Amino acid sequence: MTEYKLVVVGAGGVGKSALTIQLIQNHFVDEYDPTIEDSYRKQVVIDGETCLLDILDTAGQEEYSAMRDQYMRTGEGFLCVFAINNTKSFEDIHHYREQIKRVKDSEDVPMVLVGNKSDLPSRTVDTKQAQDLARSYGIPFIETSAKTRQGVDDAFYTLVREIRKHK
Ligand SMILES: Nc1nc2c(ncn2[C@@H]2O[C@H](COP(=O)(O)OP(=O)(O)O)[C@@H](O)[C@H]2O)c(=O)[nH]1
Ligand SMILES: *S(=O)(=O)c1cccc(S(=O)(=O)Nc2cccnn2)c1
Ligand SMILES: [Mg+2]
Repeated sequence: MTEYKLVVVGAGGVGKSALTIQLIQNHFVDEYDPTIEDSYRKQVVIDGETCLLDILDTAGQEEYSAMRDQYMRTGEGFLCVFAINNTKSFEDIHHYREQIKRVKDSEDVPMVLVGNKSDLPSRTVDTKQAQDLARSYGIPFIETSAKTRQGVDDAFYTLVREIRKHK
């Protein structure tokens, strides 16, 4: 079975841990220490093939650490996550893409833009705004809720399929 190295990046609070745990463990977690960086593992079937997902869930104080840097260099695709109710997190997306672009030294990096917390009504970022950003980056945009599981499989599996095609 093929193995895929996925990295989840984005501002503190957007739901990187909730998304990852929802994928891996099938639970919504609403109190997960924001300072914990961890790797997660799950065997999944994608398009009929058993896959092994290894997923790095990132914490803010690790951003410029050497060990992060090793994960980023070996990571094969990246979820860039913001929260649709937090404009600052959407403003931040360029920063995280720019860091990926630098470490990968590539314009050809599998990536998905993720608008999380789509179950919350107090929206501040339009889908059109995110789809325009995603278009400018050459990447897909996927709406997710780690709470309801909307789009969670789609976001991670879409990233895998990009990696698969890339390889
Ligand atoms: N309503 C809602 N809350 C979420 C969602 N994802 C994360 N959260 C909440 O937002 C807060 C931050 O989540 P967390 O996963 O720690 O964000 P991280 O800092 O990016 O890991 C937590 O209180 C979560 O319960 C979501 O899809 N919907
Ligand atoms: S870490 O402890 O070095 C670690 C833990 C689990 C898996 C892996 S890896 O799959 O070898 N690399 C990797 C890169 C990016 C995202 N996830 N895993 C390393
Ligand atoms: Mg977290």
